[PDB]
Amino acid sequence: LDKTGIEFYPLMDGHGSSSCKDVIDIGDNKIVSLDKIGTCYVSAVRDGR
Amino acid sequence: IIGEDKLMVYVKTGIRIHSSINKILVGNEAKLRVVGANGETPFTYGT
Amino acid sequence: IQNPKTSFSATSKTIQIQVFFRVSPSVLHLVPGGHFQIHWTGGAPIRQ
Amino acid sequence: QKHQQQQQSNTSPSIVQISVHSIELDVQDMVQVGDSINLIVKGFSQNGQQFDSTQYQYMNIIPHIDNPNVLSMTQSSDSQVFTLKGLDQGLVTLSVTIQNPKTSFSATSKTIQIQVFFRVSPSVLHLVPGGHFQIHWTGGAPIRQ
Amino acid sequence: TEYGSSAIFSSEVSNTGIISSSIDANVVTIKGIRAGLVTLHVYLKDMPH
Repeated sequence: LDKTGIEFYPLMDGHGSSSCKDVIDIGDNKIVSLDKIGTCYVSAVRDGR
Repeated sequence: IIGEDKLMVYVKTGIRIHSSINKILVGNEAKLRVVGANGETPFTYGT
Repeated sequence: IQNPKTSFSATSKTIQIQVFFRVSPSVLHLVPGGHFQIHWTGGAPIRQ
Repeated sequence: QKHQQQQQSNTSPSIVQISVHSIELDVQDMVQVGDSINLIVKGFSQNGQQFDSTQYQYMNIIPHIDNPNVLSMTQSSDSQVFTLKGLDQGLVTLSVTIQNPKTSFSATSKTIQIQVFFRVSPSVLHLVPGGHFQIHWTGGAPIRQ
Repeated sequence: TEYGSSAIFSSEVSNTGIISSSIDANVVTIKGIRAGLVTLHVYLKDMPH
């Protein structure tokens, strides 16, 4: 999923509960977990689609 | 026009040998390479 | 547009809106007799 | 109807892009053995606007060199500026990468190259008529001369 | 005889999509993706001379 034109977007809850920034980071075609217990949701988009 | 952008292309003559070492023990090896006389590495000419 | 009492709908024509480029690499180094193809990103890739 | 394109709103807004996406390197391609030159690292946005020097204190700046034995580098008292120094004659390839320390996203410059910078041998020759020779020479720019 | 934990390697590929590379310990493995010529470059990351 490293391939040029793939895109990654963390998805927040409509109640604002999932501050995904407090649970993971996403950069350099990597995922990283942080200091805290939780759940994150993410979309893999491609070519703006 | 919906944009301009500008690639700078440098084109750079002779050849030289390159190694990071020029001593070897009996039984040891060293890998040698070519580099261009301006500094052209096998990344840019090796193909 | 949909009718919230009969479920009947009408739709517009489709229209296209345009939003308003870069090169890669911005610097290249070659030896005489070397070949390359320029890459680029953005602009309007369905009209440009 | 005909001039309507030019009527701007005098209560002018501000626009802030939130996010370095390209890098320029501002430096000379030649330095003398034993002397120094400066390098300035210009980081730009997705929309080609430069960042101001006051934002570079928040950037993870990583320089890249192939031959540090011919051309050495240090960073200055400004995070945006580096000091280069030539050590022996030759050629060296240089670039710089900048990364976001909050998101791990990075951008890199173009590669550039920098040269570091003649006598005859023998200085005296003796021959007989009908004798032949070829002159030799040392030091300078043997890739540019 | 032993390189220590500081001996981090990097690799670059002068014609992308002819091959892919992957490093593990002190071994670079590569795979063919398209026909052609390429230079693979490999260096000690934090001493790139």
